[PDB]
Amino acid sequence: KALSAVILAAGKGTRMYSDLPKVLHTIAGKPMVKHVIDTAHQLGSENIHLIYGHGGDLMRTHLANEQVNWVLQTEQLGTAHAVQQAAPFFKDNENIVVLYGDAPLITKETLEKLIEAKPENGIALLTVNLDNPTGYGRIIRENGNVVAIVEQKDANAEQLNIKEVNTGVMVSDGASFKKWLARVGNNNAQGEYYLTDLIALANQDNCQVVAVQATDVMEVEGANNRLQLAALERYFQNKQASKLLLEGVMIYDPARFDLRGTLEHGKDVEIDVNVIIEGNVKLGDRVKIGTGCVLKNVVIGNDVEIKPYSVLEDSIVGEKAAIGPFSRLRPGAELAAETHVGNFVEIKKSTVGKGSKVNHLTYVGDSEIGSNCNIGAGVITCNYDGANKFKTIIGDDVFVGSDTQLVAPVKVANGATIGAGTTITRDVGENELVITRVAQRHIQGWQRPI
Amino acid sequence: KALSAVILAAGKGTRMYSDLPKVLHTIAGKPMVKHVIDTAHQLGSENIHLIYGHGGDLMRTHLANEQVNWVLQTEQLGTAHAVQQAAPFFKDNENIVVLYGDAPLITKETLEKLIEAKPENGIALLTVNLDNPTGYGRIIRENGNVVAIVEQKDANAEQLNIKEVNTGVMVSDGASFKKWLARVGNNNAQGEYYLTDLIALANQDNCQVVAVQATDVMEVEGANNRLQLAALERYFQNKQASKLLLEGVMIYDPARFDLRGTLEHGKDVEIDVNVIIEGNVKLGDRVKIGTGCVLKNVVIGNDVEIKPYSVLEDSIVGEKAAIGPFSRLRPGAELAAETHVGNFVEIKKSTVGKGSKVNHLTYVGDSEIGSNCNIGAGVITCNYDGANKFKTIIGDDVFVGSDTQLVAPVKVANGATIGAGTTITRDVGENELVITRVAQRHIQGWQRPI
Amino acid sequence: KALSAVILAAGKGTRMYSDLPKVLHTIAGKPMVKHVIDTAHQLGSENIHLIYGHGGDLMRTHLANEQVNWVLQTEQLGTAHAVQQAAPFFKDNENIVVLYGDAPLITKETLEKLIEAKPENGIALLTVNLDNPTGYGRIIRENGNVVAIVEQKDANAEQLNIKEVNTGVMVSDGASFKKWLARVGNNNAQGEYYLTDLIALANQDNCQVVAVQATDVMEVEGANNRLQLAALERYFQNKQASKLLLEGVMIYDPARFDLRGTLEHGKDVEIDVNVIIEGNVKLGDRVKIGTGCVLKNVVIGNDVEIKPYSVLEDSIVGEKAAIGPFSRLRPGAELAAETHVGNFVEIKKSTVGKGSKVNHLTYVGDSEIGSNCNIGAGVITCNYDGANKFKTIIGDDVFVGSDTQLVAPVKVANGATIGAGTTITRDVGENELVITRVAQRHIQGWQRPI
Ligand SMILES: O=C(Nc1ccc(NC(=O)c2ccccn2)cc1)c1ccc(O)c([N+](=O)[O-])c1
Ligand SMILES: O=C(Nc1ccc(NC(=O)c2ccccn2)cc1)c1ccc(O)c([N+](=O)[O-])c1
Ligand SMILES: O=C(Nc1ccc(NC(=O)c2ccccn2)cc1)c1ccc(O)c([N+](=O)[O-])c1
Ligand SMILES: [Mg+2]
Ligand SMILES: [Mg+2]
Repeated sequence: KALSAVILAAGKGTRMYSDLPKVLHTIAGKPMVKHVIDTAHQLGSENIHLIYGHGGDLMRTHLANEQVNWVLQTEQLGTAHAVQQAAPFFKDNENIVVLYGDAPLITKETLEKLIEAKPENGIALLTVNLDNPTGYGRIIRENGNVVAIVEQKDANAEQLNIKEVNTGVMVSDGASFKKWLARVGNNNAQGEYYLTDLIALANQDNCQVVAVQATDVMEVEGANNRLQLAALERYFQNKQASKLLLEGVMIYDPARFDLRGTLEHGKDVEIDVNVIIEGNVKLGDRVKIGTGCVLKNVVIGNDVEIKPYSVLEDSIVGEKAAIGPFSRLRPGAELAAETHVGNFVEIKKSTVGKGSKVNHLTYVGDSEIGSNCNIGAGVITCNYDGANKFKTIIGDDVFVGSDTQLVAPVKVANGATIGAGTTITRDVGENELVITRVAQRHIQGWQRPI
Repeated sequence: KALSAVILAAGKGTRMYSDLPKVLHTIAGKPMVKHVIDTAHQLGSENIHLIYGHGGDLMRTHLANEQVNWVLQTEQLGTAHAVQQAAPFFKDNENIVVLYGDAPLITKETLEKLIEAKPENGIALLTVNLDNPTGYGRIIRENGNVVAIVEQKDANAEQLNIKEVNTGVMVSDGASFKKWLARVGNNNAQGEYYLTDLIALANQDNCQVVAVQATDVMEVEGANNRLQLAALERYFQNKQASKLLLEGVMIYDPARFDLRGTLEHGKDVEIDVNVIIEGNVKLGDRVKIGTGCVLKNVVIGNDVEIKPYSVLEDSIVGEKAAIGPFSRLRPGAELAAETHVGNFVEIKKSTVGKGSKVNHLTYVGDSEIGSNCNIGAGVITCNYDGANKFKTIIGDDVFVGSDTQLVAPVKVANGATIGAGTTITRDVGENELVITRVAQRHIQGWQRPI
Repeated sequence: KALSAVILAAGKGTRMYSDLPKVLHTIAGKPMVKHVIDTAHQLGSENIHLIYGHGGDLMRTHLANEQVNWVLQTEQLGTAHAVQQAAPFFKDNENIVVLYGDAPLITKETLEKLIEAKPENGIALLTVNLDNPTGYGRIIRENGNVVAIVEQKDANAEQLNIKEVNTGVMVSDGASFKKWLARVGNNNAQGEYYLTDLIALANQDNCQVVAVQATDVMEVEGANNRLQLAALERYFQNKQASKLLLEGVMIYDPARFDLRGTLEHGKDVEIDVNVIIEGNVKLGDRVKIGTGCVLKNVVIGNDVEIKPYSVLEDSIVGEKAAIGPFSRLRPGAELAAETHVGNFVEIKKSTVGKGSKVNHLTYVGDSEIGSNCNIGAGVITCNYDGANKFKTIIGDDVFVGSDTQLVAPVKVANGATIGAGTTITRDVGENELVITRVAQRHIQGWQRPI
C-alpha cells in the first residue's frame, strides 16, 4: 500500500518573536520542518504535501530544493481546513499520514508502527501517556477501539484521570480523508475546523480507530517558543550522543557534544568535551578530537589527533596527521598523511604534502606544498595589490625559514632552502639556497632608557 | 507608605574557607549582597541598612559606591540583635523589610507580594513549602493567621508533617520593629536573640501575622559554602537564559550560557554554546555569536557575526562587521560597519574604518585606520624603546603588505601602497608606493642535509 | 589482620566495540582497572591478584608498572573460576577482597566498612538498595544474617519486592575462599561457576554472612558499554568537583569542570567554566583560571591569572604572572614571578625571567630569557636548516623589537636593544644597539587599482 504525507507548516510562530515563520527555526542545524520532510521521505512517501502560509517567501527560499508539493493556505481556519487544502491530491488507495512542522522529533520507527496498525477504511491515531495530562484531549477506548477524544473542559472527574492523550498524528486512506474532511464543522468556541473531529466522524461511519502509543513524549512535543525549541534540541542532542556511544564512539561528555548533520565513524574514536560536528563528517579509526574543536564538512583519516581549539571546514586530513591546538583549516585545505599543523596556523585552499610541517604563526593560502617540507614560524603566502589570489607552488623537501613572505605567483622547486626573514618574489630553482643579505647598524654603549 | 530595608551581611562564612567575608562571594559576577542591595533599591527602599562585621575593610572597599547605611556590628548575638542595630534609624510610619546578604535570589516580585499582604501594625512573614521540611521552623496557622513558628526539636508528630516553613524574611512597620526587638530574649540553647521571636511577640500584642508563600524555594536559599553558591549560580543562570529564550534570543544550550551583567538585544539573535556575556552588552538584530566567545562591555551592531573563540572587551562593532574565529578585541577597539577581523588578530585602542580588513596574525594598537584598507597578514604596529605608546595613523584606501612593521609615531596618507616585509618609520604621502629593496645571496646546487 | 585483593579484569567488553579489552577504557584519564588497583592499594593490600585474559598484551603494556600479580585466565568459566585462579596465592590468615575491573568507583571508605563487618570464618557481602531491583539477586536476611541471594527468575512475589540486592563485592579469609571455591558447581542455565554460590556454601558450613550496604549505587555499577562508562565519568566528575567546592575552590560550574589526575590548591582559587585539569596540578592562593583553559602537569604560583583559552603543559608559572588569553605553554616552559605571556604566544622549553613580557604573536623555543625583557610582537627564535634545536640566550633588560628573528645558536647580552624587523645571527654585546638598515624604493603618484 502506497503512502503520502501532509505536513502542517503555515504557522507564524508569534512567540518566537522572529521575522522567520515558525517551522524554519532549526534543530541540530536544520529547520524543524526539514526534519519532518526527511522523516516522511525515510517512510517512503510518494508525495509530501506542504501546507504553508506565513513567511511564504522565506519558506520558498529556505526549502527551494525539497521534493514537496507547495500548498499555499490563505486563511487559518483550523487543522482540518489545512489538511483539506492537500486533499484533492490524495490517492483514494494510498495511506495519508498527517504530521506537524513544529513537532520535529517524530520518528520513522513510531510512524511505521502507526501505519501498520491502521485498520482498513479506518484510522490509526498516535497517542501518548502523560503523568499530568491536564489540557490535552483524553483517549476514550471502548471495545479496544477509540470512540472519543474528550477535551479538558468536557471531561468528567473519572475522564480527567485518563493519562492517554491525543497527539494530532494520524493515518487514514485518501478516500476516507476526502470524505470525512468535507464533513468537519466549526461549531466550537474557536470557530475552527479541527482534524480531531475525524475520530467522531469515523465512529459515525462504523470505522474503527485504533490507538498507537508513541515511545517518547518528546516525539510529539511541538515548539511554540525558543525555550521549548531549546528543550527539543537538548533531547535530540542527548539521543544522538547516546546512539554514538552505543556504537562505540567515546564521547567524554554526551551533555557537551553537538552533532548538526551526519557523522560516519570508525572504531576507537575519542571525542573530548565541547566539540561541534557540522554538515557531513567522516572520522576513521582511532581519531582523537581534543576539547573545543569545530569540524564542519571534513574527512579525517585513521589515527589523526586534533588538539584543542581547532576549527576545520571543507577540509581533508590524511592518516596519522597531527592538527592543533589552535589550528584553522579553511575550505579546500587538503592535508596528506603524516603532516603537522600547529598553533596559530591558518591553511586555506592549499594542498600540503606527506610529512610536511607548518607548526607556528603562519598563513598558507592558495598554495601547493610538496612532501617533507618545513614551513617555518611566521611564514606568510601573500599577493601583490590588485592581484586575483595567485598561487604559491612549493616542491618537495623545501625548507622555508621563519618569517619569510612568499609573494604569489611564485614557484619554489624541489630541495630549495630559504633563509629566515626573506621576501620571495622570483621563482626558486631546484636545490637553490636563497638567503637575505642584511645591512645592520651596530651602536656600542647604547644605554637603554630604564 | 514608605519602605526601608535591613540586610544582614556580618557573617564570616567560615565554610567558604576564604579570606573574603561571606556575602562578597559572587553570583553572576556580582557579590551576593549586591544582588540583595539592588533588589531593595528596585523595591523603592528609601534607606538600606547594611549590617556588617567580619571582613569590614573588604566590605567597605568592594561596596564603596553602594547607597547604604553602614551599621557595624561588633558582636554576633543573633539576628534580632543584628536588626536592632539599625532600629534607631527606622521611621515609625515606614515599612521595614528584613533580607539576608547570603540569600541573594530573593525577587522584587516576591517582596512586593509580601509588603502588600502586611496587615496594619502586624507582620507579613515569607514562608515556603518543602517536600522534606526537616530542621526548619514549621508554620502554625490558626484562623488564617500565623500563631507560631515551631522548631524541629519541639514539634509534635503531626507538626513535623507541616511542609510550610519559615524563611526569616519579614515585613513590619518601624515602630512595631523598635517595640518588639526591645522585648526579644536569648533564653534558648544558643543563647541568641532570634528575629523569629517577633511572631510570638506580635501574637502577645494581638497583632496579626500573615504568611506569604515564596514562588521558588531558591529565592530563600542561603549559601553557606561554595557548593551551595554554585547551585544558586546555576539556578540564576538557568532563569536568565529562560527569560532570554522567551524574549526570542536563540540560545542553543541554556545550560551552556552565562550572563554576568546586563544584555540588551534585538530580534533573531543567535548565541551558540559556551558563550559568556559580562558587564553591559548590547546586541542589535540578527547578531550571531559562535561557540566559545567572551563579550564584556561591548556594543554590537545589527547583522554582525562573531565566529568561534573571540574575546571582546570595551569595544564597539558596527553593522555587518565580521569578527573571528580567534579574534581579540581589547579595550577601545572601535570597528566601523562592514569591517573584517580574522584569526590570531589583536586590536587594541584603535579605530578601524568602514570596509577595512585585518584578517590574519596581526597586532594593531593605538591606531586610527581609515575606510577600505587592506591590512596584510603579519602586520604589526610598534614603538621605539622608551616610547610612550605613540599612534599609527593610516588613511583611507591604504594597502599594507604582509609582515610590515609600522613604527609609531607615523602617518600613512590616503591611497598609499606598502609592499610586503617593509619597516615603516617615516610618514607615507598620498598615493605613495613604498616597497623594500632586498639584497639576496643565491647559491646554486645547495644540497640540503637530508 | 592482613589484606589482599583479587580484581576481575579478563573481560573482552564486546559492547565497547573496541580493540582494547574492557577494563582499559578510562575514567578521568586513567583505566577503569587502575582506579580499582589504586583503591586496593589505598586499603593496604599486601597483594593484588589481577585476573586478566582478553587483550592480554595490551593489559601488560598499559599496566606494566602496576604492583600486581598477573593471573592469566585461559577460559572464562564464571567468576568463582576466575577468583580460584588466584586462590593458590591466598594466605590462610589474611582477608581477601573481591573487586571488579569494570566497576571502578568502589571507594576505600565503603571497603573499610565491609572488611570491619566481616565475622571470623565468615563473609561480608556488599549490598545496595535499588528502587527498581528487577534482574538483581535479592538479599534474604534471617536472624540478621544473609541466608540466600535469590535470583530474579526464582524469587516469589514477596521476594521480588526486596530492594536490597547483591553487588558481587565480598570479603572472607584466604582459607575459607580456598575451601569454598573448590565446592562451587556449574549446574545452572549458564553452566558457570558463580562466586555468588559462596553465600550458600558459607551457610552450609554454619558460617555467618553479614550484609554491608554501599553508600552510593554508582560505587557498584559496572560499565558494559561507552554510554554506561560516560554515566560513571559524569558521576565521578561531579563528586570530584563537589569535594573541591567544599574545600573552598570556586568552581563556577561543577558540571563544566574536569579533573583527570590530582589537584593541589591554595585558598581563594577561582576556576571558570570548561576548564580541564590533567596529571598533577598545583595551584597556589588566589589563582584565577579563565574559561576554556587546559592545565596538564603544571605548578602555578600564588596570584597568577590565566586568561581564557590557554593550554599549559609540563610548565612552571611564578607568582603574580599573567598568562593568556590564547597562550600556549609547551613542556619545559618556566615563567618566573611577575612575567606576562599574551595572545597567540607559544613558549617551549624556555625559561623567562622576572618581569619579562612576551605579549603577542611570538614563538620562543629552547631559550633562556633574563629579567625585565621586552619581547616584541612577531618575534621568533629559529634555527638553521639541519640544526639540532640550538639555544637562544637573552640576558637581562633586553629590548627585542617587533618581528625580529633570533637565529640560534645566539647570545644577546644584558641591556642590549634590537630594532624592529632585524635578523639576529651574531652574538649581541652588553648595551649594544642593533638596528636594521633598510633600503626602500619610493614611487610618487602611484594610483592603486581601485
Ligand atoms: O497543530 C500544530 N502542531 C502541533 C500539533 C500537536 C502537537 N502535539 C503536542 O505538542 C503534544 C500532544 C500530546 C502530548 C504532548 N504534546 C504539537 C504541535 C500545527 C498546526 C498548524 C500549523 O501551521 C503548524 N505549524 O507547524 O506551523 C502546527
Ligand atoms: O540568617 C542569615 N541568612 C539566612 C537566613 C535564612 C535563610 N533561609 C534558608 O536558607 C531557607 C529557609 C527556608 C527554606 C529554605 N531555605 C538563608 C540565609 C544570616 C544571618 C546573619 C548574617 O550576618 C548573614 N550574612 O549574610 O552574613 C546571614
Ligand atoms: O562481574 C563482573 N563485573 C561486575 C560485577 C558486578 C557489578 N555490579 C553491578 O553492576 C551492580 C550490582 C548491584 C547493583 C547495581 N549494579 C558490576 C560489574 C566481571 C566479571 C569478570 C570480568 O572479567 C570482569 N571485567 O572487569 O572484565 C567483570
Ligand atoms: Mg612576522
Ligand atoms: Mg618579518
